[PDB]
Amino acid sequence: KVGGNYNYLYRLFRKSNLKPFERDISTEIYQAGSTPCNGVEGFNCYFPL
Amino acid sequence: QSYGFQPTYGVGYQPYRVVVLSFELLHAPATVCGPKKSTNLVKNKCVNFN
Amino acid sequence: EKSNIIRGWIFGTTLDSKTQSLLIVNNATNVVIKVCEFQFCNDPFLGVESEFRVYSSANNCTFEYVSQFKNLREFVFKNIDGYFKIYSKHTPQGFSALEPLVDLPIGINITRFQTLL
Amino acid sequence: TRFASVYAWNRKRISNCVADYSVLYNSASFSTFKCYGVSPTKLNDLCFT
Ligand SMILES: *[C@@H]1O[C@H](CO)[C@@H](O[C@@H]2O[C@H](CO)[C@@H](O)[C@H](O)[C@H]2NC(C)=O)[C@H](O)[C@H]1NC(C)=O
Ligand SMILES: *[C@@H]1O[C@H](CO)[C@@H](O)[C@H](O)[C@H]1NC(C)=O
Ligand SMILES: *[C@@H]1O[C@H](CO)[C@@H](O)[C@H](O)[C@H]1NC(C)=O
Repeated sequence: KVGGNYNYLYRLFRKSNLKPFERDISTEIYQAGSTPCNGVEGFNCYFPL
Repeated sequence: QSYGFQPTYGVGYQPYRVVVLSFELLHAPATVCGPKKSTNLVKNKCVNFN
Repeated sequence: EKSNIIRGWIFGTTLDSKTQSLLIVNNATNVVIKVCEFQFCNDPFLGVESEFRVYSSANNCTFEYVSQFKNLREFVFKNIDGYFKIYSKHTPQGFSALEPLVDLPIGINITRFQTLL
Repeated sequence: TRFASVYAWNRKRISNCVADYSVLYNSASFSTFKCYGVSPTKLNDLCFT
């Protein structure tokens, strides 16, 4: 009604299954920096936030 | 009504080709798949095979 | 029959341009197997070289397959688990075993068949 | 390059063959490439009718 603003946020990060009771606090832009992201570095670099 | 397309038109009005592929769920024998794996063969040592 | 008077078959469910059908019709070079909506009016005539009158119209094609005392040309047809299976041998007393030829994954129902002859 | 209009969109039926998705998601010629329901990579490990 006048509440959530860039604070209550989820994660769509994948390719790394976390073990039970783990803190995934990696506040980083997700990029591979190799071939499996559009074939170059810097592309497909979306922060899962 | 016909589109008006010219090379000098805006990018929003520029033509774009869109292909939508839809696969039906599993209700019949499967006929479309993909390559799985291939590996050289070894002998005289007990290994796991598929 | 030591000739080619009998050549192929017509096969499928109630042929009224509905559900589906099967040809399994072959012409030496090609064993063409189509399951299209072949409108069969009243004519299982052999196509001899003049023409081929087996079908009037073909609406919706779905499958296509291509491959290669007297003699007893013997066949066995089954449909089970959604697979159509054909077994055959060429050479009535005596014992002989039959070997698989093809495995069609069609899965359609069939309740009727006819011989071209 | 010859494609039909949106009102007269054509349908191509593909079945009874092996599908190679590796080219699809590894080509830079596509500006937009998004899959709904199934991850694009895992599509190379499933089969459909
Ligand atoms: C036997 O029937 C087929 C199908 O009507 C004829 O066409 C052959 O098969 C496909 C078409 O379905 C194509 O590869 C060619 O049109 C033909 N291929 C070959 C290898 O012939 C075929 O011509 C007919 N053969 C005879 C002897 O009548
Ligand atoms: C052929 O398939 C299309 C697919 O939508 C369908 O609309 C049409 O009725 C079918 N025709 C016949 C004769 O089954
Ligand atoms: C065969 O018939 C049953 C009902 O009699 C039907 O549910 C089924 O869909 C038919 N098979 C095919 C392949 O359509």
